Amino acid sequence: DITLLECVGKGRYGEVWRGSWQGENVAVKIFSSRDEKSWFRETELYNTVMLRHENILGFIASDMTSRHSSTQLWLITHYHEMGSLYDYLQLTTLDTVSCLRIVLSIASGLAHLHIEIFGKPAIAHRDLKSKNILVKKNGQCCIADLGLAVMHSQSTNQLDVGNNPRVGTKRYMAPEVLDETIQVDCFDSYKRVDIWAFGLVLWEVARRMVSNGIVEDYKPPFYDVVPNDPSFEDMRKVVCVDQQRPNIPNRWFSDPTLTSLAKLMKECWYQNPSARLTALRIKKTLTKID
Amino acid sequence: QRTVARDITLLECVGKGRYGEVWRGSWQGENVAVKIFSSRDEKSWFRETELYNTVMLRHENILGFIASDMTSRHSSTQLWLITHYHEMGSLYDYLQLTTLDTVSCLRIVLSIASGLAHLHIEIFGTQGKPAIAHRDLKSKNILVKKNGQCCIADLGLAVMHRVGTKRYMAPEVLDETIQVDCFDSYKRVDIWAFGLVLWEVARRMVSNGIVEDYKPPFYDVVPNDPSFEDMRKVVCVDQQRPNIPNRWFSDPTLTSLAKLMKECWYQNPSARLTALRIKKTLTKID
Ligand SMILES: COc1cc(-c2cncc(-c3ccc(C4CCN(C)CC4)cc3)c2C)cc(OC)c1OC
Ligand SMILES: COc1cc(-c2cncc(-c3ccc(C4CCN(C)CC4)cc3)c2C)cc(OC)c1OC
Ligand SMILES: COc1cc(-c2cncc(-c3ccc(C4CCN(C)CC4)cc3)c2C)cc(OC)c1OC
Ligand SMILES: COc1cc(-c2cncc(-c3ccc(C4CCN(C)CC4)cc3)c2C)cc(OC)c1OC
Repeated sequence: DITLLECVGKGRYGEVWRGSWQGENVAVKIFSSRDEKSWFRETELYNTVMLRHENILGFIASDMTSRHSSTQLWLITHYHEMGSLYDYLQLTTLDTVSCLRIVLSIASGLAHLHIEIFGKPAIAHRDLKSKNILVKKNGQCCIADLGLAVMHSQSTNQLDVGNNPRVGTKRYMAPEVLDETIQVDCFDSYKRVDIWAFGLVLWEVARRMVSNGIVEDYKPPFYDVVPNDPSFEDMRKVVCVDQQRPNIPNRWFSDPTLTSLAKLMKECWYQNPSARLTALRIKKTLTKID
Repeated sequence: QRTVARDITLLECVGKGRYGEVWRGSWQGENVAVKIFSSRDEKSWFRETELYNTVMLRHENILGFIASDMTSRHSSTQLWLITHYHEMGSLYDYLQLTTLDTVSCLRIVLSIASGLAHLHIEIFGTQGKPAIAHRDLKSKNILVKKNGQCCIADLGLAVMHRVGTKRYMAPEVLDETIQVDCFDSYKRVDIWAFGLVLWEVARRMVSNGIVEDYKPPFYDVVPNDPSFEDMRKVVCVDQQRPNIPNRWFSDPTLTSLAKLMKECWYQNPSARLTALRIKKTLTKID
């Protein structure tokens, strides 16, 4: 039995509800009929028992229901009342400890996705962004929305790109996604798209960390250089034509933590995808930063 | 706000196999059938789910879809398919202990042909559908409804435009000559299997006080759980086909059905009747 209590999000994706189940809050996503291939892909990903991780949104159930010509598509997960990282960063500043806890937790989730377990295939997310990261009461985050994920098994030489014509959130798309030169039959290509997007999320978080009494306001990546509601071509212009990267506020260079983070986000943003850091290397670097 | 009642009471197990189990269940005011998949057969749940996420099939001669459910457990994933419940059970079951008259035999086989033609046909536009081949048609995958018509079940191996049951495999599957890049190839494999089902049913139709006992196709030439090689020798090398008893040739309906089944069993897949032509032929019998 589930009771739908309130809508906590509505968009082109569908809707998410806070519900009650066995006396616990749960999140219930009802997909738009336009996004049925995301529902199925997310269901394929959550079939993997060894996907479970403290920094990946926890799955409870997936349903496809129908009577007559009407179909409903449901995903039920754990509920995080603090909401997404995008929501959280607009109303909170961070100290060093909280900033590093958040970004290490995301690195930990992403390295868990990317690294094959011999089981869980290697997984690239393809739509990493601050709205797809939830904040937990322990100060860590978990990564959500596996509808665009790609899976790879090294042991069997199999690449499963799925069938979904959805593309990533335009603001977070890597240069090779925006210029459509990405190597679509290469698993490493998709991991390197995630690394680009992770760099952008690092920047979004680091802006909110106070140093020397200074903090930046929350802004999304490329807020200063594209229109509101940027198109694919708007993003291609700034990233591929103009070679734009998010600006590093000069106040960061007075703080050792933010100086380390600036270095790390620049190594996520090389135009050459093979130059970018791995998720494991980011996790190891953040583990060593204080 | 909205209560989403998902509790299904599993009341009795009506099937157990390598596939997993089927249960009669209760949801609210509907009996439902619940297929709980074995780990062995997880791909069948994914394929049927992917198909129903692509096209919501609705046809009187297709087992009615209700839900696909995936539930997280401590150490495993539980996969359920929920459908309409047909208390009379499978055609295989039904033919063991029931004989048929002319009307009941024709109603059964025309309903199966109707369901199969619906799968096979591509319909264009909104409320259309891709062409579908079943790939495991047999009497255990057909349910009997109270109104005398049947419905086709189990789209776990279906293809849209982990091998089928060996006893029902067409010669081109057994000799590995099937044109695997040609969608029509898969329709023609279903037609072969349909012809075998038509033979199983026709045997149980009474004429002049005579009926055959229920037997499965090739019961007289292969063992139980026949091997791939056993089937290939019968169907491909020796080119055997099920026996038509002499008593059929005294009955106009069984004479017509014998001709139909032989046009489903040509070695050359492209010579076989289409499901639509089978329907037309069946509507002109009696
Ligand atoms: C999955 O299966 C079963 C489901 C249900 C069921 C329960 N609540 C609500 C609904 C429903 C209401 C309204 C719409 C539409 C109406 C028109 N437009 C506005 C789009 C929305 C759709 C669906 C249903 C269909 C009942 C069943 O049996 C009686 C089911 O079968 C077991
Ligand atoms: C990203 O993706 C998925 C997310 C979730 C999910 C899980 N816990 C909590 C939430 C949430 C709750 C509340 C808010 C607040 C934020 C501030 N604002 C002013 C009011 C609303 C935001 C977010 C969500 C959205 C579930 C999903 O599936 C069931 C997701 O899809 C995989
Ligand atoms: C998640 O899981 C299961 C759900 C159900 C089920 C139970 N009550 C009501 C529903 C329902 C149907 C349809 C709508 C429509 C209403 C109008 N429109 C604008 C959008 C949505 C709402 C609610 C469902 C789908 C049954 C199950 O089993 C038979 C489920 O488990 C497989
Ligand atoms: C072929 O495959 C599927 C079949 C079904 C299904 C649907 N209605 C009814 C049944 C059934 C009910 C009752 C009896 C017995 C019980 C009492 N008596 C001793 C003889 C009759 C047998 C069978 C089934 C098995 C559901 C499925 O999925 C949920 C199937 O898989 C796609």
